[PDB]
Amino acid sequence: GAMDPMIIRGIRGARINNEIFNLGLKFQILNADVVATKKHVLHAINQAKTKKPIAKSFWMEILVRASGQRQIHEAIKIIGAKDGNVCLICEDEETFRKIYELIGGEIDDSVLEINEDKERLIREIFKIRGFGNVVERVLEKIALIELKKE
Repeated sequence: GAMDPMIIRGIRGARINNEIFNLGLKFQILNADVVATKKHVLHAINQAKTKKPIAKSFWMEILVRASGQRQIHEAIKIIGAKDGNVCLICEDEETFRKIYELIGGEIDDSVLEINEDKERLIREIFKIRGFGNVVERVLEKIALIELKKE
């Protein structure tokens, strides 16, 4: 399966500003309110590595995969970055530290571990018929077209 390849971290109180993008480093930030777990995000990265559909860039592709294969604009509206409870996607711990400086919040990995509140809203934006574990269910729906739950 996976061993958390990239660095996905959960931060709460992280005020998203335009300066985070001006460092031109390798990062993506999506909504931690709609996330199942790290397994959801790292999977979407892994989809961008194997299949290139129609997206602008690699990190801009990741955000579209996690929503059931979308486009940059749509996926930003649905599961894009917003201030407060937000999901950090990075390659290097130094780059994660860089972005952390500009956003400024508290690290709480529990926003990336799934609960009943995430469960009911997750079925709204992703629209999945499935009970049990939401982590497995979101991957099944988004990766069904992607030709592999990997």
